[PDB]
Amino acid sequence: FDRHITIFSPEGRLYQVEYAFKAINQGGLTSVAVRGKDCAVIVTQKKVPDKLLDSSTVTHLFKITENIGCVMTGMTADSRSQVQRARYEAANWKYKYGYEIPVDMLCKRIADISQVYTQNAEMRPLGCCMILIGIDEEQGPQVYKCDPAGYYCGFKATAAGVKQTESTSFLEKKVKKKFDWTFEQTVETAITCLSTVLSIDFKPSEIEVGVVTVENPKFRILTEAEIDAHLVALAER
Amino acid sequence: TTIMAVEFDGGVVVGSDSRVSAGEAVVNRVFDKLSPLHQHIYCALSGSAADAQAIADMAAYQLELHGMELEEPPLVLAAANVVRNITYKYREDLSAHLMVAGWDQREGGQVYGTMSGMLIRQPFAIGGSGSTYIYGYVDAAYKPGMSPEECRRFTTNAIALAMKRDGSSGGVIYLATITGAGVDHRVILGDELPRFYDE
Amino acid sequence: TGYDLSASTFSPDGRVFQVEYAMKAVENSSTAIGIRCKDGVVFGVEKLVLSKLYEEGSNKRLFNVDRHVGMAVAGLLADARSLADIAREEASNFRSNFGYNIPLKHLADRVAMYVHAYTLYSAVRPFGCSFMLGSYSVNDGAQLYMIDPSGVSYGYWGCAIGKARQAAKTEIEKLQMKEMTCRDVVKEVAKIIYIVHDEVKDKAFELELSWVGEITNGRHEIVPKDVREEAEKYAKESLK
Amino acid sequence: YDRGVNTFSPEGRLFQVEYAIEAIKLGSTAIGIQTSEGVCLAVEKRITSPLMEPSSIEKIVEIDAHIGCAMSGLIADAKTLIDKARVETQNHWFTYNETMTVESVTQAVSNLALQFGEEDADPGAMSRPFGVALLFGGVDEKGPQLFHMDPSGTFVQCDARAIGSASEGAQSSLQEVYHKSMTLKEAIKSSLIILKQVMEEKLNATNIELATVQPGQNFHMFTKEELEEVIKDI
Amino acid sequence: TQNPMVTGTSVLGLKFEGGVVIAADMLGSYGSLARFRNISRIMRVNNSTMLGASGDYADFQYLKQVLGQMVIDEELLGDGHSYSPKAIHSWLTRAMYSRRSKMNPLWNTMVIGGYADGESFLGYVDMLGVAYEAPSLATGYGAYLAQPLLREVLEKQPVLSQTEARELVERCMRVLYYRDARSYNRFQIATVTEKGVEIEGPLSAETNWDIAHMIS
Amino acid sequence: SFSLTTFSPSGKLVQIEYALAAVAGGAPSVGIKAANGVVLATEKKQKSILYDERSVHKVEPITKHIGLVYSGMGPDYRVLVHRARKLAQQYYLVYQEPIPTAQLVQRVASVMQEYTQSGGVRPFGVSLLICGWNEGRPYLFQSDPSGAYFAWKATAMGKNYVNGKTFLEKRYNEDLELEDAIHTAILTLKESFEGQMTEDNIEVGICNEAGFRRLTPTEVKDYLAAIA
Amino acid sequence: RFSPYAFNGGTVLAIAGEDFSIVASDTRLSEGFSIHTRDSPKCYKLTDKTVIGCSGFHGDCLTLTKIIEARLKMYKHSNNKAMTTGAIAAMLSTILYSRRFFPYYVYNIIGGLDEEGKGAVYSFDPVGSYQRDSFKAGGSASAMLQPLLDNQVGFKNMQNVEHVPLSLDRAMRLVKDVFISAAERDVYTGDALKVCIVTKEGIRGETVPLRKD
Amino acid sequence: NQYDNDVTVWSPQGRIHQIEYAMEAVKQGSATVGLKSKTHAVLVALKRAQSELAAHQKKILHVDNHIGISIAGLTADARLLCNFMRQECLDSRFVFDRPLPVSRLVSLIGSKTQIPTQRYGRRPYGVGLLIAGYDDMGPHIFQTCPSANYFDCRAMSIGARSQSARTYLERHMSEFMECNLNELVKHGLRALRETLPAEQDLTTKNVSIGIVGKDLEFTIYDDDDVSPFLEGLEE
Amino acid sequence: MSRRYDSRTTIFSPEGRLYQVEYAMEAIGHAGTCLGILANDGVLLAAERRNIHKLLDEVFFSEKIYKLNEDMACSVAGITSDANVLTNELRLIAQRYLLQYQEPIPCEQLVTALCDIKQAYTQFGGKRPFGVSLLYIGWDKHYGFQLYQSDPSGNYGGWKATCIGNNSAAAVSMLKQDYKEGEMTLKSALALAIKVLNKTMDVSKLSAEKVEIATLTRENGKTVIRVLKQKEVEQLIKKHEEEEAK
Repeated sequence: FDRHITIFSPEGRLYQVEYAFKAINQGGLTSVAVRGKDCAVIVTQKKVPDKLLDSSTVTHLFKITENIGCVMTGMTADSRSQVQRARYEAANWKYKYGYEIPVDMLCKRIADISQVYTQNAEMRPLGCCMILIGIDEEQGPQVYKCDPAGYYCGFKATAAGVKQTESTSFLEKKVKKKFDWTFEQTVETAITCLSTVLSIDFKPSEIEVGVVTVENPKFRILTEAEIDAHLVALAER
Repeated sequence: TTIMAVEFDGGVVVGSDSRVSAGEAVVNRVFDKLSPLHQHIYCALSGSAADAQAIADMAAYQLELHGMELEEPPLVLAAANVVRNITYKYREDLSAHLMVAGWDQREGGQVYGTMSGMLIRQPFAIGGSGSTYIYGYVDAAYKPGMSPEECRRFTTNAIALAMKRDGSSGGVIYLATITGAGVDHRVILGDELPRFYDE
Repeated sequence: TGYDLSASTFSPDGRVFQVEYAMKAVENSSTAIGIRCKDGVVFGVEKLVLSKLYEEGSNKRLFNVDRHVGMAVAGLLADARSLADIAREEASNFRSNFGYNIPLKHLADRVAMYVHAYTLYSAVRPFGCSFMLGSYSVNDGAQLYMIDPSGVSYGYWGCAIGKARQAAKTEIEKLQMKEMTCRDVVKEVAKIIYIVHDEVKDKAFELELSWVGEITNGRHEIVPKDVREEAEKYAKESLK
Repeated sequence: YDRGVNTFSPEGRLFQVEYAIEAIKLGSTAIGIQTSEGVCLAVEKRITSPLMEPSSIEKIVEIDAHIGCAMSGLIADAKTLIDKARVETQNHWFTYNETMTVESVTQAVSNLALQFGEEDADPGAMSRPFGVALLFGGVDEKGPQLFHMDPSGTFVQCDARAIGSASEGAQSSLQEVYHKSMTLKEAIKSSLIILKQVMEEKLNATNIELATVQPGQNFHMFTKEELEEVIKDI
Repeated sequence: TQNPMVTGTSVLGLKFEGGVVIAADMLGSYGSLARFRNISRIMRVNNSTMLGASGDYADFQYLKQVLGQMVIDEELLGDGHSYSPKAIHSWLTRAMYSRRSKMNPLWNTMVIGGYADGESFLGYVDMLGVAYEAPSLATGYGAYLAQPLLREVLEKQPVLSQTEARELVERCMRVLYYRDARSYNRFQIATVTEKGVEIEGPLSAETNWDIAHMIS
Repeated sequence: SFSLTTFSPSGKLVQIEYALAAVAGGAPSVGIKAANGVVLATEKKQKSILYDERSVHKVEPITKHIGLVYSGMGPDYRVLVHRARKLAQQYYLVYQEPIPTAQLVQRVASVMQEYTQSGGVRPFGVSLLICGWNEGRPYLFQSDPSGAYFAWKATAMGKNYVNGKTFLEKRYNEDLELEDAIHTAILTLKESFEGQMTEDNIEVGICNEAGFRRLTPTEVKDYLAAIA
Repeated sequence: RFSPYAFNGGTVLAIAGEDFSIVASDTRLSEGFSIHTRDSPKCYKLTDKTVIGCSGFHGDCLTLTKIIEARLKMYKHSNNKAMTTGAIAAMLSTILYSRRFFPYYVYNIIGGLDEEGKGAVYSFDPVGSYQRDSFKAGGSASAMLQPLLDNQVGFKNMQNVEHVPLSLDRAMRLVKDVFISAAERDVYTGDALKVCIVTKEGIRGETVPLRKD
Repeated sequence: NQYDNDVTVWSPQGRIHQIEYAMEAVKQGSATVGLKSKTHAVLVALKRAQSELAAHQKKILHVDNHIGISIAGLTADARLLCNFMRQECLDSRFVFDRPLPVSRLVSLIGSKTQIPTQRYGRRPYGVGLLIAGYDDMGPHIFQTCPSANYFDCRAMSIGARSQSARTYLERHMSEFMECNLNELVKHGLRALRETLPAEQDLTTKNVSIGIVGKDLEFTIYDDDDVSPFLEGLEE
Repeated sequence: MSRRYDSRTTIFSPEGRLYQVEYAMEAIGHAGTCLGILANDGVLLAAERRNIHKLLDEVFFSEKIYKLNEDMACSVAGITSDANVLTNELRLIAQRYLLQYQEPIPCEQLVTALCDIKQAYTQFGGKRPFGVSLLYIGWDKHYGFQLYQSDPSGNYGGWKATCIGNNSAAAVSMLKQDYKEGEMTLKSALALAIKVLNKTMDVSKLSAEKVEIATLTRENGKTVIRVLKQKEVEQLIKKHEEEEAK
C-alpha cells in the first residue's frame, strides 16, 4: 500500500512524496532566480498558447507581499492554491508578530504545511514548489526555495522545472569563477541560462521578469519596454 | 479626542490631535491616532482607545488580504464596510467609533463615517468627544471649491477650535493630505496653532 | 492498477486521473460560447430540446450569479446548480462584507479555490462542470473568465465550452471582436450556434442569449424574444 | 466485503435489504386474519425440548388496548421495535389524546426501517437492516384492521397475511379459507387448520398461542383454559 | 438590545386609488442632536412595492443588506416571480420576531406599501411583532398626529386620487414638522403606481407662522 | 481513523520496521560522552556551491544545557523540533527549571509511540540522538522511531553505523578529556565519511558546564589540522 | 430595556349549543391608548367544525396560529382526516408547554362540534391547562361576559323556572347584546362584531354593528 | 469493475455507476402519468397491491392545497423525502404565509439530492417524483431524478412501459391545452392504459387520480367519484 | 476511509479466537525471562537482561522492573514501546485511586482496571492491541503479600509463583517441584529463584550485570522495596556457585 497512501516503503522512503516531485515537471515550464549583491531577480517563461488567451490574466510571477516576490513551478491548480494560503500565512505573521514576515520564516511555515500533508494520509501533498525572494534588513537579499517535501535551504541561485541540472550547471560557471553580481549582470546570467538550454533567445513578450533591489524594496515586474532595454543591451555585450 | 476630514478636488485632508487621556489624566500627550490601513487608506481612531487599536489591526488584516488578491489599492468604500461590519456585529463588546477616509482611482478622495455602526458619505466629517462643539464653524465657514491651501487652514482652524473647548483634546495637530501623487504628513507645533479670540 | 481510484492518490506519471475524468464528462455537455468587446460581453448557449412535452423556458441554461455577473455552465447540471448557489453565496457574503459588487477576477478566484478544495480530499469528489463568468463595469470594463473542473481561471477575449469548443474558438479568431458592438456580436454568436449544430445526433434546440454592457446599462440581462428573433434573421441571411 | 451497506446492485437494489427479507424464512410462523368481527392472531411456541418454559415465549405482543401485534424473523431486532412502537403509540395519546390508527402505527415504525447507514449519522444509528417481519392487527374507528410490514418498511392493508418460514404455503392457503363474511370464530377454526398443516409438530392446546381483538372487547390472549376449548372444536 | 444610537423619525403612508404614497424625513438623529441631514429613508423593492422604516437606522441598513440581497437574489433567479407586498410584510414579521427569542431584538418600525394587480397594499410591522393592514398608517407620533387626519378623509372619501393624496401628505408633512421636535424640514415623497415606484427628490413645505403675530 | 500499524503474523510491527530501516540509511552521525563534556559531530553535505551553509543547520539546541542531532528524514525532524522545544517550554511553564535529559527524552519518545497507534498517520522517520547537561553529569541518549530510548557512552548513527560503533568499541575507552573526545569523534567520523573533509562538510557541537554550544567554522578548521 | 410583551386588549366568547357552537370576537386592535385599526379579525377557522379564538399579545397570536395551522397539515396528511375539536385542544396544551420556561402570552379559546354533534368549548391559559365547559370567555372583558352567561345560558341562581335547552335564535341575540353592553364599558371592545356559528350543515358568518367609541 | 463501489470514484469515462443504479431504481416502480392544461392539472396514479388479499398501496401524497405529487421508486426513500418536501412547504406557510412556488420546491428537492452525491458514504435518494401544482402562472408539471436533475414539463409518464403513453402524450399534446376538467380525466385515464398490460386494464379499485385547478384546490379521488370518470371512456 | 485498508481486527476466527490478540502473546513469547515468587516474609521478583554490550550505560535502575506505587511494583515482558504507556497508565490509575479513596490501592483493583482498558481496545476503536504482559507484586491491608500475572487479552489471575517470557514453561515446571507452599520464606525463596534462573538460562557465565533482582517486604509497618546492588548480587553468585558444583 506504500504507493497509494503515504506510508513507509520497504526501504523507508515515501513514493507519494516522490510522485509530488514528478508532478513538478508536468507543468512544462522552467524558472530561474539569482540572488545578487543589492538585488534579487526572478526570470520565468510566459506561455500564451492561444491567441484569444488574455496575456494580462496569465502571470507566473506572484506577489506575497511588498518586499517578497514569488514564482511557482509545478501543477497550476496546486500552485495558485498554495499562494493564496501563503498570503493567508504571511498576513497571519503581521497580525501576530507585528512586522513583515522574512523570507526564511515564510518558507518555514509553508514547508510546515507540506509536512502535515506528508505525515497524514487524509490529505494529499501539493505538486508545486515555491521559489521566494526578498531582502532582509540584516543579512541582505534572501532567496529561498521550498519543495513539496518540505525541504528549504538558502540558495545563491535557484532552478526549477524541466531544466534543473543543466540550469544549475550554468550557474556553477558564475559562482565558481566568482563573478561580480549586480542588477544588470544577474539579468545577464538569468536570460543566458534559460536561452542556451532551450535554444530559443526569448523575446521580451515571451517572458516576465520580477525584480527587487535595495533602493527599490517593493517587488515589481519589468515592463516589455524595459525588458527589451535589458535584452538588446544584454545582446550588445 | 477630535478627528476631522474634509474632501476637496484633488483629495482629502484628515486631521487629528495627539492627546490621549484615560480618565482625567493624560496617558500620552503625543500620539498618532491615524493608523494606515493602506498606502492612501487611513483610519482616524476615536472612542475607546483600546477597542479602536484592536479594530485597526483587524481591519488592516482584512484589507491587506483584499488588496493583495486584487493587486490594486482597494476602494475607500471597501475599507469603510470592513470597519462597519466589525463595528455593527461586535458593537456588544466594542464601543469604539472610527472614521474611514482615503483616496482611490475611481471617485478620488472620500470620507466615510463608520461611527455607531452605520455608513454614509459626506464632504466633511468630524468625530470624537470634541467634534460636538465645532459644528458651528464647520457648517458656516464651509465653502464649495476650496483650494488645497484653504482646506488645510479650514481643517486646522476647526481642530484648533476643538482643542480649546474640548478638555480631552490637545497636543499637536496632525495633518495628512491624501492625493493621487502620494500622502503628505505634517505636524503643527503648539506655537503654530491658529490664534482665535482670547477673551 | 488502483492509482486512479481516489483523487488523493497520484498516478505513476504524477497526475490525478479523477480530475481528468471529470473533464471528460464536460465534453458531453451542450455547447455554450461567449465573446467580450468594448461595448460589453455577449452570451449564448445551445439549449437542446429533449422532448416537446417540456414547457417553454424550461431547463434555463443562462445562470445569473450576481447583478453585474452572468454565468453559463456546461457539464453536470447537478453540480451546476450546486456551485450556482455557492457562487451566489460568495457574492452575497462579499457584499455583506465589503458592501459592493465583487470584481470578476476576485470572484473567479474564490470560486475556483472552492473547486480545487474537493480535488484534494478522497472523501469527496471534484466538480464535473465547467463554466464561464462574464462581467462589465465602468472602471474595469468587459471581462470574460472561464473556470475548468480543476479550478483554474483564464482570461479570455472569447471562450467555448461543451462538446464543440476548439472549432468555435478558431472561428472567433478569424475576425476582430474588440471593436465590435454587442449588437453586431450577437449576430456572430447566433451565426456560430447554427454552424456548431447540424442534424446528425441531436434533433432540435433553442437559442438562449444574454447581454451585459452599455445596452443593458452594465447589468446582467437576458435578450428579449423580439431582438432574439431579429438577431436570428441576421444569421438567417447567410447560414452559408 | 469490498462494498458498503449502501452499495447498490447492478439491478439497483440494496444487498443488505435483499438479504434481510431472505432471513425471515428462518423465523417463526404467525398467521393473522382480518374479519368483520375482529382480527385473529395465531403463532406456534416452537418448543424443541421439555426443559423450556412456554411462559417465557411471547410471539404476540400488545401495542395498545385495541391494537395487537405479531412477531417473526430475528428476535433481537424485534424487541427494539416493539418498545419503540409502544412509546410512539403513547406519544400519540400524550399529544392528541386519542388512540393511534393502526395505519399510523405502521407509519411511525416504517420510518426507522431504512434509516440505516454509516457516514453522516449519529451514535444512535443502526448498522444492519431489520431481520424482523411484523403484523399489526387491531380495531379502530374504521373497524378491525390487519397490516403487515417487511424489512424495506412497506406497509400494506391486508385481509389476511402470514409470516415466518411457512408463510410461503400459508399465504396461499389463506386465500382458500377466506370467503366474504366469515366470522372470527370461523376464522379461528380455519387458522388452526392451516397452522396445523404447516407445522412439523402436533397441534396442542399449550403448543400455540391464540389472541383476538373485537370491536366490543379489548385485545385478549386466550389462557390455557380457553385454548383447550378452542382446539376441541377441530 | 444594549445601546443602538442612530435614531430615526416618523414615517407616513396612505392608500389612494391605484397607488400608495409613503413619505418620511431625511434626518438622522443621535440623542438630541440632528447630525445627518441627508439620508434616504425610503427603499425600493422590485417595481411594485416599496419600504420605509424608523427607529435605529443602523439596524435599517442591516435590513437593507439582508432584505436587499434576498430581493436581488430573486431578480437573479429570473423565475418570473416577484415578492408580493404581503410577502415582504410577512417576512419582516417573522424576521423581527426571531430576534426576540434570542434576546437580541433590533430597534426599528417598518412600513410596507405596494400596488400590484390593482390591489393596493399598505401594511405595518414592529419590533414587538405587531402586524396588521390598514388603509392609512404612520409611525412614532404620526400615529398620534397624521393618523386621525387620514382617518377623517377615508371615512368621508374612501376613494382618493393621486393628486388629492399628495396634497394630503404635504398637509400631513406640514403638521408633523410643527408638533414633532425630532422631525425635519427636508422630506421625500415617494409614490408607487402602475408605472412602478417613483421617488421624488428633497422637498419642503410652506409654513404658516402667523401664530407668532396672533399670540403677541 | 483506523490504525495503519498492525501486528504481523510473527508479532512484529510492520510499519515501525521500515522506520528503523529508514534511519539506518540516513546521514552519518556520531557522538561521544567523555569526561565533563559530550561531542556531537554530524554530516552536512551540500550538492552544490549555491547552497548557503548558514541558512540550514543540522545540529540544533533544545535549550541552553541540552542539544540534539539526527539521522533520518528532514521534514519529520522539524516536527520533532517544534514539539520537543514546546515540550521544554511547557516544562519550564510548570516546573520553572531547566529540564532533565531523562524526562525530556521520555515524553518526546512517547510522541513517537502515539503514531504507532492512532490511525491515519505514519510513524516518525527520524532517530533522535539527545545530548544534555544536568547536575554536573553529562548525558548521551539515543532514541529511535520505535519510542524506546537508551543510554550510551559513545555510539554511531546513519549510513555505516555498525562500523562507527565497532571503531569506538576498540579505540574509545574511559579517561578521555573533552579535547580527546573531539579528536576521537573526528577519527570515527573520518571512517564513515568519504572524500575531502572541510569545516562546512562537518557540523560539530559540544555541551559542557557552560551549556550546549555549536562550534564555529573557524575553530573547526583548527581541529581539521589533526591537532586535538 | 426590552419589554417582550404588551397587552393588546380584545374579547373572545364561545358558547356550546345543543346542535351548534357559536364563537364571536371583536375587530378592534389597539395597543396602549392608541388604535392600530378598527378591523382586525381575531377569529380564525381551522377546520369546518372548529374555530379558534385568540386574545392576548398580538405577536404571539399570529405566530401561534401559524404553528397550529402547520400541525393541522401534519395530522391530516398523516391520518387522512381532519382533527376533532377535542384533538386540537389537547394538542395546543403540549404546544404551550414546550415554551414552559418562556411561555407564549395569549389566551386561547377553541370551540366547535364534536363527533356527536354537540358543542365543545375549550378555554386555555398561557401555561396550557385546559377544560371542557358549556360556555367560556376571554380577553379584557372576560370578567364582564361570564356573569351574564351564567344567569341567561346557565339558568343559575333561579328558583322555580322552566329550563329550556339553548336555542340558536336566543344564542345569537345573547351574544350580540353582551357585546353591545361590553362595547359600552370596555375600551378594548367595539367598532364591529363578527359572529361565526358552527352548525351541522356548516359555518355561517355574521357582522353586527357596534359603537365607534 | 472496481469503479461501481461508491459514488465519489469516477469511471475512466467520467461517469458514476451508483447514480446510474439509482436512476434505474425509479424505473422499477409503478407507472404513473400526469398532464396539465392552460387551466387545470391532473395526476393519474396507478396503484398496485402486494397480493390479491392486500389492499392497493397509495401512490398519491398530498403536499399543499394547490400542490400534489406521485411517487415512483423506493417507498421509504419517498417517505423521508416527503417529510422533507412537506416540511419545506410548511416552512413556506410558516414564514412567507403563502403557497410555496412549485418551481422553488423542486429546486429544494434537487439540493437535497445533491448533498449525498458529492460525499462518500451517503447514498443518493433512489426515488423519482412526478409533482404538479397551480400558481399565479398556471399549473405546472415537474419531474425529478435521483441524479438531482429536474425539468419543467407539459405532461410526462414515468415508470415501466411509459413510452406508449408518452407517444400518446405527443399526439394529443395540442388538445391538452384547450380541454376542460372532464376531458383531462378522459385523456389522463386513456394515457394510463398504454402503460398497463393487455389483461388487467382499468378498475376503480387500483386506479386513483387527483386534480388541481384555477379556483379548485388539489383534491384526491379514489372510487366513488372515479367510477363516473371511467364511464364513457372506450378502450 | 477506504475499506480496502481496514483489516477489521474485530473479526472472530472460525474457532472463536482473535488474531491480533494471539499474535500479541507470540511477541511476548520472545521477550526475556521474567519471574516472581510469593513468599511468607516478602515477595521476590527477578529477571534477566537480554541486552548486553560493553558500551551500554544503564546508570539508572532496573530494566524490565518498574515501581507502580509505594506499596506495589511490577515487571515487564513485551514491546518496550507499549510498556511505557502501560507503566504510565498503571501509575495514572493507581494515582486516580488515591484521589477518591485516598488509600493505597489493593493489588486486585489495579489489575482489573488496566485489563478493562485492554479489552476496550480489542472491542472497538480500530487500534491495535497491546503487546506487553505484566507481573505485579506488592502488599495490601486485606490479602497481604500478592503476586499477579496479566495477559494482553485482558485476562489475569493470582499466582503463588510464575514466569513470563523466554523459558517460561521450563521455570513453571521447576516451580511445580521445588516450591513449598506455606513453608519457604523470602530468604529461602531467594536462593530458589537464583537456582531456577541459572538452570533455565542456557547462556553461561551469569554475572551481576546480566541479571537483576528486586525485593519488596513490609518491615515495622512500612513497605520496603529495594534492588540488590551488583556487589550484593555477586555475593549471591558466590553463594549459588558453591551450592551448584560443591
